[PDB]
Amino acid sequence: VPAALKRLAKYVIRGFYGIEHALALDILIRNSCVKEEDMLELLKFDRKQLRSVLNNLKGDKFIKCRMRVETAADGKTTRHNYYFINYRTLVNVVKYKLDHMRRRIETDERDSTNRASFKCPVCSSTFTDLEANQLFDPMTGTFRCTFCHTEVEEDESAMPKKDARTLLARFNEQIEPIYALLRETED
Amino acid sequence: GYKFGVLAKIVNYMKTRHQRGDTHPLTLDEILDETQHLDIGLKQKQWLMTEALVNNPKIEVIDGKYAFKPKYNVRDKKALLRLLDQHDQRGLGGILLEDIEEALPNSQKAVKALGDQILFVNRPDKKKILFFNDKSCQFSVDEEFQKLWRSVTVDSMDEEKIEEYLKRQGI
Amino acid sequence: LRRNEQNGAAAHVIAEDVKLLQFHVATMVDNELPGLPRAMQKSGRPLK
Amino acid sequence: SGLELYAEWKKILLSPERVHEIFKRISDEECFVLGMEPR
Ligand SMILES: [Zn+2]
Repeated sequence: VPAALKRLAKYVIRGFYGIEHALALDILIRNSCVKEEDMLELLKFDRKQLRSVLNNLKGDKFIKCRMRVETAADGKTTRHNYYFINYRTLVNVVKYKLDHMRRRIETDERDSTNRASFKCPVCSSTFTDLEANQLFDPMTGTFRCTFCHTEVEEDESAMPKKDARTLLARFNEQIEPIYALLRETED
Repeated sequence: GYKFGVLAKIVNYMKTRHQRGDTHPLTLDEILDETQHLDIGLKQKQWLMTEALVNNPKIEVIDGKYAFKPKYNVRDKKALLRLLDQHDQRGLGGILLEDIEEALPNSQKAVKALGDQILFVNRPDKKKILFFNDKSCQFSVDEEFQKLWRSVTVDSMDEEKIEEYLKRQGI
Repeated sequence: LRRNEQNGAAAHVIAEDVKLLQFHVATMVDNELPGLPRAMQKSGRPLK
Repeated sequence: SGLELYAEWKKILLSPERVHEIFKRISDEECFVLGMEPR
């Protein structure tokens, strides 16, 4: 297990997940496979507390679990859950998770591009510049709302575009350390 | 009361006796006098002497006497930091905040002094678990980005789609 | 459910909420569901 | 079971989103075979 894999996993886990996920992952990093009961006693977490965290790790498939069945010394059946980290799925899921942001970020940019500009101040309804001309009243010579028979505003549509764009831009700037770690771990 | 009451008073008196600052080791007979249990059975005396006073994790035999293990108890910032560090290094896990506050009165002074070096995990019962903050690999993001991450679904995909998205866009 | 998702509520809570939504949707289409309570109008009259 | 589905080989809950994903992938030919007019 190259250290680059461990660094990437630790960076993404501490970057976008809580310390509970990071601590659990560090256990799976320190030891390739650890039993759920061992992780439970070590982390001192409750069953549902750890299970939900593990379910999250199961959700992103960053870790794999295998079930072992054996008979205890007293004759009772025992079913132990052995968890281990799957760097292949982890790197694949983060690559999707990150390239999905790019799709979502560009979707948000396309939204900032498509967010209708005109709007009615009475009913707080937003109208598209294509619909605004449909809603234009020649008698008044200005845009109005059919339901409210009131003036339609247009200038307030810049504020949400500007604000959201700052978040979108700052997201791309901060994500670069993980992208560098990915380029270092593509092999 | 004869069986458990006497031994319980031994523990309760000895535990409280330490809170007085008398860290010097004590004998069972001295505690029996202070607890007024001089009439405890001969077999009970030796039983407490040979088992109860040695098997407890907080009592240590020193020159034939019993002590509160001042080194084991957490009563300072350095002990708290080192214990969390060593526990994290060995993968032992966290320690409950109540274990430190009960060991060190007003542990908040030590906790606030370490600050971000202590990671606090809140249990469903509001109890806090303390963990060492190993600063080897760190990364943090804005709430908007943490919210964006939560918004992107990952579990509702098959291995085909998980890999297809990569080649679909070009990686 | 929207707020639970936006707030990132617990999976079991969200699951129960979806299970409740599933029951409401099903009951609205058909009140004659097997193994499920008849939806009353708070007065002993079953909803149509 | 009740109003929800299980898959068993060994058992999992089968969600409507996962069924939606599976169904969205079904081709026109499979719909014709299934007797469903895709349009
Ligand atoms: Zn209006």
